[PDB]
Amino acid sequence: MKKDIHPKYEEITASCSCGNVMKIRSTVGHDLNLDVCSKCHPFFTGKQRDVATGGRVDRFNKRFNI
Amino acid sequence: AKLHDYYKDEVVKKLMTEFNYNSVMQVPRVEKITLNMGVGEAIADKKLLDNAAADLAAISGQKPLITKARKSVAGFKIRQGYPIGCKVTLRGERMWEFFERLITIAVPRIRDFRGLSAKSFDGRGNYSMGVREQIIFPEIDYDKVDRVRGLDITITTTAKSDEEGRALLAAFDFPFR
Amino acid sequence: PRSLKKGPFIDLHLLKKVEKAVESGDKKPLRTWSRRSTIFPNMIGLTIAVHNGRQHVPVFVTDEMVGHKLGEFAPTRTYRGH
Amino acid sequence: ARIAGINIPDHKHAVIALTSIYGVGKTRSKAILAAAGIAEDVKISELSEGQIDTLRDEVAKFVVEGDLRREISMSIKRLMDLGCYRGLRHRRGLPVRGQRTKTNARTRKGPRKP
Amino acid sequence: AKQSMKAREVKRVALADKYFAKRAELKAIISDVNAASDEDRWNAVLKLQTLPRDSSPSRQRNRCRQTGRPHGFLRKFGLSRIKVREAAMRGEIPGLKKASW
RNA sequence: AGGGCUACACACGUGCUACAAUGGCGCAUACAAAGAGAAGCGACCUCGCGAGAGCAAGCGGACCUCAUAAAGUGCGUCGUAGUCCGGAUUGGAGUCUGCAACUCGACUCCAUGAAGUCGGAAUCGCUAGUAAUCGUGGAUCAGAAUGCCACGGUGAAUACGU
Ligand SMILES: [Mg+2]
Ligand SMILES: [Mg+2]
Ligand SMILES: [Mg+2]
Ligand SMILES: [Mg+2]
Ligand SMILES: [Mg+2]
Ligand SMILES: [Mg+2]
Ligand SMILES: [Mg+2]
Ligand SMILES: [Mg+2]
Ligand SMILES: [Mg+2]
Ligand SMILES: [Mg+2]
Ligand SMILES: [Zn+2]
Repeated sequence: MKKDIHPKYEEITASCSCGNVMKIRSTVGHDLNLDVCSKCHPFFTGKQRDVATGGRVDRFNKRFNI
Repeated sequence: AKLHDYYKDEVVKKLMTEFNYNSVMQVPRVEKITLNMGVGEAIADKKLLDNAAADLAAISGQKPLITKARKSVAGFKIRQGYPIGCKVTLRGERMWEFFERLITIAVPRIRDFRGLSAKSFDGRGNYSMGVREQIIFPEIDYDKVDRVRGLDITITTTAKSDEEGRALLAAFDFPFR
Repeated sequence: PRSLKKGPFIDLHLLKKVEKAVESGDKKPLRTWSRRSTIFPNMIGLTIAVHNGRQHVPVFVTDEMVGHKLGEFAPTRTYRGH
Repeated sequence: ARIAGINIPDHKHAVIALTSIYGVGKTRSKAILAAAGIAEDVKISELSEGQIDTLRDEVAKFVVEGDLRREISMSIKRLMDLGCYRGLRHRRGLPVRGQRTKTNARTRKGPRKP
Repeated sequence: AKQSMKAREVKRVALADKYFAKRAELKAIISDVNAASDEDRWNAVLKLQTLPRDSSPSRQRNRCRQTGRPHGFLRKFGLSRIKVREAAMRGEIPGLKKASW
C-alpha cells in the first residue's frame, strides 16, 4: 500500500450491549462501545424474539404504572 | 480474513451442495466494494469536496480518488474537468474488514431499518445499495460533520446471474426483505 | 408532564382497541380521536391514525418514540408560508 | 489548566473557571470542588498537577463537551426523524415548547428579515 | 347566555354532586403511595376516566345565577359585575356602600 | 369528541427583564402594612438538592395558617469584562392542579449562556410619602399572570416664569 497518505488503521475491539465483542482492524481512533449488532437485532433473528436496552425500557419500563 | 475464512469454508460448502458444481471457482467470488460520494454541491463550496474526501478517509482507511466530470453538462452547470465527486475501491483484506464492519454494525444502525432491498442487481449479479445516512458507519464521530450526507455502495460479484448472486449474499445472512 | 405517582395515560376505549389490534388486527388502521394517550410498548407495529382535527393522519409506531403522545405526530395548524 | 480538552483560564476563582466546561456550570463546579476538597476562594494557578488530575477524573465522572454535544444532537435528530411537533419546530426554526410566534420569537427565528 | 348554557351548567352541577363521593375516593386511591401502584392504582385510573366527564368539578364556570354571564363573576355576591352594580347600588345587598379611604 | 382564539415574511400599543459594580453571588441579621380562608388556609415532624410528598394539630378566624418580608446593614469575592451582568433559547429528569399539561399551565433540578455596551426622528408619567425602586396580599381561579385592584419599605430633583 502507499505510505504517509492513509489514516491510522489499528486493531480495535467493538463491544455491543448484548455481550457480542468483535475484534476488527478498523479506523476509528479509540475503543468502541456500540449498542445494536447482528446478534441483537430484531429483523435478523426474530422480530418479536429479541430484547433491547433502550427507549423501550430505560425511559419507559422503569416508570410504568400498569 | 475472518469473514474470508467463513466464506472459504461455509459459503463454499453450502454453495457446492446447493448448486452441484463441477469446479470450486464456479461459485461467485467478490471483485471489490466501491464507496461513492456524488457530492454535486462542489460548484458552490469547493471545500465540501475535501470534507467528503475526509469522510471517506474516515470510513475506510484509504485516500479517495477525486473523481472527475465525465463530460460537460450545462443543466447541472458542470464543465469538463471539474471535480464533482470522490470514490474508493476496497478489494482484498480491506474489503473483508470493511464488509464485516458494515454488515455487523451499520446494517442494524439503519434508521427505521426494515430489511434490505431484494432487487438491486444489474441483471447479472452485482449488488448495489444506497445508504441515506452516513451515521450508521461506526467510524463516524458525528462531532465534525457539517451535513449528514448519504452514500451508495456497490458489491461487485463474479456471479453469473441474479440467482447465484442472491444465493452468495444470502449465505452471508443479509436481511433481504 | 404527568406525574409518576399517577402513571401514564391511555383512554380505555383506545386501550381495548389496542389489545384487539395487537392480537387479531391486520386489516385496517385504527381511527381514534384520543390525541392524549401516551404510546405503550404493546402497540408496537401498528399503523393507528389519530385525529388531527379534520381527518386522521396515519402514524406507524416506531420503537424509538416512547414517551410521546399521539398528538405530537398529528399537525393541527397547516401553514405553507407568507 | 487542561481539563476536558480546553485551556481553562487561570487568575479566576475555583468555580468561575470550571464554568467554561460545556457541561459544568456553577453548581456542578461546586460539587466537583466539594468532592475534591479544595476551597472555593482559591485560584486555578497555584493548584499542583496531581490536584488538576483528580479534578480531571472527577470531570470525567460527569459528562463532558464531546459527549454532551453527542447526546443533545442525537436528541434533536431523534426529534426531527420522529416528524413530531418538536421536530417540525426544530426543522422550521420556530419555538418548540409553545411560546408565541406572532411576536417575540426573535431568539429562535433570527433578526427581522425585511 | 342563550339558555342552553344555563341548562348545561344545571346538568353539570347535577352530575357533579350526584357522581360525587366516587370521583373523590378514586382520587384518594391514586394519591396514596401506600396502596399498591401495580394494579389497584391502574384500575382506579381506568374507573376514574370511564366516569362521565361532566361529573368533574373542573367544568364549573360559575355563571351569573340570573343572566348566565360567564365573565366578571364574583363568588361572594354570586352575580355578574353588572347585576352586582345594579343591585348593590339600588340597595338590595346589605352593608354595601361606595368606599372612599 | 378534536381543533382554534397561543396560528407567523411582518408592523404598532402596553408591560416585564437587562445592558451592570449605587451591581451579581454566598453567609449573618433586622424593620412592615393590608388582606384570604372549611368541597379552604393548612402548624409541626419526617423524606426529597429543590419544586413538592406522607403524617397531621389549630382556625369560620385581633387567637391558627398563608408568612421567612425585600431593598437595607455587616462580612468576603468578582475588577469594567460581553464578564460570577442578562436569563432569552434548547436538551434531559421531575413536582403540583386537573379525567387528561402534545398543539396549550406554572414551577423545580442539571446543562446549554443569545441578542443586549443606556438606545434616531419622535414620544410618555410625575410638583410630593409624588416620581424612581423593593417586597406582600387580593379578585378571577380545579391549575394557569410580567396584567388589574389593594398594601406597606426606602425615597428624590425642579418649578426662574407663560
Ligand atoms: Mg459551564
Ligand atoms: Mg375552570
Ligand atoms: Mg350562561
Ligand atoms: Mg392572545
Ligand atoms: Mg429580573
Ligand atoms: Mg381577614
Ligand atoms: Mg455573549
Ligand atoms: Mg449570557
Ligand atoms: Mg398636581
Ligand atoms: Mg430638594
Ligand atoms: Zn449484540
